Amino acid sequence: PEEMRKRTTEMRLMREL
Amino acid sequence: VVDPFTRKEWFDIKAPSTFENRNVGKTLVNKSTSASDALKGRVVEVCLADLQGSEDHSFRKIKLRVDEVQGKNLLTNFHGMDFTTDKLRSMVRKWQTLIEANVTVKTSDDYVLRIFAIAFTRKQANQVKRHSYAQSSHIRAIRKVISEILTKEVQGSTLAQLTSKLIPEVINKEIENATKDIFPLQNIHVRKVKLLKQPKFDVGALMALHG
Amino acid sequence: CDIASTPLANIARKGLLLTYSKPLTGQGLKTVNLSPTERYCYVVPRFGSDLKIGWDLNPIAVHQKKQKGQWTVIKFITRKGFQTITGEEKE
Amino acid sequence: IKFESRKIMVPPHRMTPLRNSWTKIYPPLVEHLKLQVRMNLKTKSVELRTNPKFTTDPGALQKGADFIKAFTLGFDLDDSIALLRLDDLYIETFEVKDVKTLTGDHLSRAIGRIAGKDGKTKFAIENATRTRIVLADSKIHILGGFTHIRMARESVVSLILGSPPGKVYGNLRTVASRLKER
Amino acid sequence: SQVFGVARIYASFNDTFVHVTDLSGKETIARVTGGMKVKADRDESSPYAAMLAAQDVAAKCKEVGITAVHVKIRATGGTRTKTPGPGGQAALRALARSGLRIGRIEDVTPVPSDSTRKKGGRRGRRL
RNA sequence: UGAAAUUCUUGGAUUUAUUGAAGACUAACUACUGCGAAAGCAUUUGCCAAGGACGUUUUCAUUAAUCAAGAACGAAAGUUAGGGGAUCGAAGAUGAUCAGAUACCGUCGUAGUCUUAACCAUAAACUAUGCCGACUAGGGAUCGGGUGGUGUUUUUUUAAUGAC
Ligand SMILES: [Mg+2]
Ligand SMILES: [Mg+2]
Ligand SMILES: [Mg+2]
Ligand SMILES: [Mg+2]
Ligand SMILES: [Mg+2]
Repeated sequence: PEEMRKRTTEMRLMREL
Repeated sequence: VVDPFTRKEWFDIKAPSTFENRNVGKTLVNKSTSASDALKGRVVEVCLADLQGSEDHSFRKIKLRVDEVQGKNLLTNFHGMDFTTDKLRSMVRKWQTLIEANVTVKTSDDYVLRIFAIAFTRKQANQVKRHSYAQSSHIRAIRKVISEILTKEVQGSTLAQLTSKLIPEVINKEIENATKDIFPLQNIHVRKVKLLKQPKFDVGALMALHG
Repeated sequence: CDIASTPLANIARKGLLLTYSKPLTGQGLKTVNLSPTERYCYVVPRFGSDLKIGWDLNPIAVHQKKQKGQWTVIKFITRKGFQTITGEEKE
Repeated sequence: IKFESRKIMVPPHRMTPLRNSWTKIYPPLVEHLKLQVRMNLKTKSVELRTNPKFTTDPGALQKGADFIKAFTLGFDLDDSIALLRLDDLYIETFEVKDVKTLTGDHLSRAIGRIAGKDGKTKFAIENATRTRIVLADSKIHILGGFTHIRMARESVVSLILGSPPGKVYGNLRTVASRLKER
Repeated sequence: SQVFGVARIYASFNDTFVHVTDLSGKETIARVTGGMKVKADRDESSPYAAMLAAQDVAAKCKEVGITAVHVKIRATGGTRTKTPGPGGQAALRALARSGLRIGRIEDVTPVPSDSTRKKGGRRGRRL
C-alpha cells in the first residue's frame, strides 16, 4: 500500500531531527 | 564627428538545420571599405529553448560560430554547449556524492572535442538514511562506464549526429540505464561540450548541413 | 486581588496578551518529540502585547503542535504529567 | 505592458516554507501587482508572467521576482513584503571567506559570534541599521536600503575579523543615535 | 519584428557598468557607467547612479533599433565576492521599467574552481 | 576613500569578445565523516609497493608490555646551490596625513610563497589529558567487514549480483 510511503517519511523526519 | 551606426550594416544569423528554429536574431558590423573578415570567427551563444521552442531546455546554451556569409545571411556551425550556472548550483546539494567524468574524443569528421558529464547519487523510495554517499569503488565503476559510453557515442557518429543525440538527451538515458545496477543516480547530464580542434574547412559540408 | 503566575498565563492564553518564547533546553527541561508535528516542551510565557512594559512569567510545560508550520500551544501540562511523558518516551 | 516571463528556482530546503506561506504569497502578487502567478512542481520553480490586459505597472514583474528571491534567500515573508511595498530596498550578499579565510572551529565560532547568544547580536545589528540579516551557514544576506545595508555590512565584517561583540554593540548604539538625529 | 540585444551589467563595489552589445557580444551598442552620471566618486556605486546609467543606455538602444535585451549580470568575482551588488539590481530594475523587453536573466560571475591568494592577507581585509 | 591624491587614460584606459602563454590551487559536493605513528592528507587514469578491520575447525608456540643509549619522519618560518617566478608578499620606497563605528588606507613591490639536492627540528606540534591490560550502565545514528530473512527495488526475460 501507499501507507508504507508515509512510514518512510516520518522515519526520515525522526532521523534528520 | 561620425556616429558609428551610420556606417554600420545589419546581418541576420541562421542556425543549423539540426535545430528547429533557424532564426536566432541579428548582428551588425562596419560596412566593407571587408565585413566578411569581421563576421568570420564570431560566436553567438543562445539558449536551446529559443531554438527548439520548449522551456525544457531552458538550462542549456549552445555556442555557434559564424563560418560563412551569403547575402546578409550568416551561416553558423555548432561550436560548444554548456548549462546555465543557476541550474548547476541547483543540482549540487548537500548529503550526496558528485560524480564527474571528462573524455577527449574525435568524431568521424575529425572534430576533436571534450565532453564533461555529471551525475549525483540518490536515495531510494524506502531509504531511511539521511545521505546516499557511494563508495569509491562504485564511483570509479560508474566513471568507467560513463567514459566508455561517451567515447562510443562520439566516435560512432558525426558532429551533426552528435548534436542530434544531445538535443533529446538520449545519452543520459543510456548512461543511467548502464549505471543503474552499479548505483542509483539522479541528474545525469552531459554538462559541457568543448571543441578543441577543427578540421580543414569544407563549405560543402556547411551548405549540406544548412540545406 | 493577587494572582499566581501559572493561572495568569492560562487566562491570558485566550487573549492577545500572551506570547511564548522558544523551547528551553537543559537538564530536566527537554523537548520530548512525539512526532514531526507534536512536541512537549517548556517555554517562558511573556505577558503584555518595545514601547510598553511586558515581562516574562514562570516557565510552564506546554503541548505544542505544528499547525500550518507554526508551533501552537494546545494545552498546559503539570510538572508530573511532563515528567511522566518523558519516562513514557524513554521506555 | 507586454507579455513577459520570470523564473526563480526555489532550493529544496526553502520550498516547504513556501508551502507554509504560499497562501499569503499569491494574493498580494495577483491583486496589487496584477501579476499572473504559478510554480512548476516538475522544475520546482516559481513562474511569473506579465498579463498584458490586466497588468499596468511596468516594474511589477521585476518587483515580484525580487520578492520571491527575497523569500528564497531565507528572509521571512513579511520582511519580503516590504520589497513589494517599497522600491528602494536591495539585498546585499557575501561570504565570510571574502572577509577572512576561516576554517573548522574558527569558522564555526565566527558564525556564532555574528549571531550572538540567542541571536541577540544579530538582533542588535538589524534594529540599529534598520535592516534584516540572514545567516545561512557561511552565507550572509542583508536586506534594506542602500545606505542602511552598508552600515550593517561593516558591523558584520568587524565581527568576522575578530571584534568582540561588546565593542560592536557599543558602536551600534552610537550610529543608532545618529540615525535618529537624521 | 523583435530584435534582441544583451545587457551586460558589471556591478563592482565602487561603480556600476551598463554595457549593451549585439548577441555575439563583439560590437557594443552603448556603454554607460555610474561615474558619468554623478558628480562625486562616492555615489558612483550608489543605486541612484545605476538608474540614471540604465535609463540612458535604454534611451540609446531604442534609437538604434534594439527593443529586447538578455541580461547577463556579473560581479568582480575571481578571488572577490561572487554575488552582484545593489548597483546591479537597481540597473536591472531600471531596464525593466525602461520598456526594453528582458529576455533572460543569468549570472555569469567569474567563479574559480580554485584560485590564488586574496589581497587581504591572513588577518583579513575590509575593516 | 570618510572625502581626496599618488596610479592608468583620446597613442583609447575600464568594460566587451575571439584566442594564446606562464605559474600556482583543487571551490561548490565537504560532514570533528574517512586514512595515516604524528606532522598531515581532496580533479581524472595507470604503475609500484604498504596498511587497519573483518572472515578462517589454516600456521609458530611466549616469540610479549614499557622503554635510558641509538635511529626514521617532523606544520609554518628559515639557510646553502640550481630552476621557476602567475598570485599573494616580510623589508624598502612612495601618495595622503583631514575626520575616531568605518583610525590604518592606497600604489610599486626585494626576499619568500612553487620545485630539485641537502641543512635547521621549533608550534596553543591540544583531548592544555603518556603507553599496555581488565572490569563497571541503558539508547539510537554513523564508517568498514561478516552472519541471517523465505523483507522492498533492480536486473523491464528470469534470475544471480548491486542498492535499500
Ligand atoms: Mg569520504
Ligand atoms: Mg633560490
Ligand atoms: Mg633528522
Ligand atoms: Mg594540529
Ligand atoms: Mg585502558
